[PDB]
Amino acid sequence: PSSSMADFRKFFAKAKHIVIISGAGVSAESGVPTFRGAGGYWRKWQAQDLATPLAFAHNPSRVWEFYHYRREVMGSKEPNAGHRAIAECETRLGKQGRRVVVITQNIDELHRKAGTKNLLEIHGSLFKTRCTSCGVVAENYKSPICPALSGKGAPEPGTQDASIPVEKLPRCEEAGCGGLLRPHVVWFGENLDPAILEEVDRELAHCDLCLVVGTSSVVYPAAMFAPQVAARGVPVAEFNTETTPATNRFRFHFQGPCGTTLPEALA
Amino acid sequence: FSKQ
Ligand SMILES: [Zn+2]
Repeated sequence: PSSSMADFRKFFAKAKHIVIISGAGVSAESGVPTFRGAGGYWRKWQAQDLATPLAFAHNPSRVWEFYHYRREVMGSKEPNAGHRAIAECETRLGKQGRRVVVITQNIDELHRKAGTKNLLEIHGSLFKTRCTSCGVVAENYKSPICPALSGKGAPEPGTQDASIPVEKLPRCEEAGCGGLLRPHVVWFGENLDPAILEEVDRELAHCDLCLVVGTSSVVYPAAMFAPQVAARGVPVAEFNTETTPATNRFRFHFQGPCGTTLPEALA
Repeated sequence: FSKQ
């Protein structure tokens, strides 16, 4: 793909409806641990182990300890230059009658923290719960989410499992349910929410410019979105630290940390 | 479609 920031800016000047697809690179640039890279472990596990239906059916306490840790660490994490440029872009363009939507695979809500309003969280959120009995989804920001998790979740190898009985894990407060809650996070092997996918498809069908930022383009179906925008003729620009399997499918590729190249692109 |  082309490397010309000058040509990208010419499309941006005239774009009325911009889709920005963001991946784990945006989050890593805030120091958010995602436990996906080689070497990135919580105790003896990675996300490929614990962000799974298997892990929750086998040891829901361990899964909750992992997500509790991840919730607690967010107190120390802030949006980075890429989040801020993306949020400011949406605000500035919205005054002009131009739409910016963020479709994120990240679950840490840093886009919302930076001020993004038009946000589709395709893999859910660390700060939502889903009831495994009634299916109700709820926002939840309480530290700790339940009393038994107080002080739990430490990441050091050799830390003992909390082995919290299921009744002391987070429970549904819907009158008459009390089922076991799980994080409202899409796990590996699970289907994304069709309603969210419908909203994604609407934005992809109407946008006139698409950016793919900070993602390896190896997790599906997300890695397919920006490929299908290119089919209607719409330009796609990739901002990532390295080429990906999907790089050659795009009009532009800008190498570098997201927080370095995005502010220039969206100014 | 499912998450890879
Ligand atoms: Zn329930």
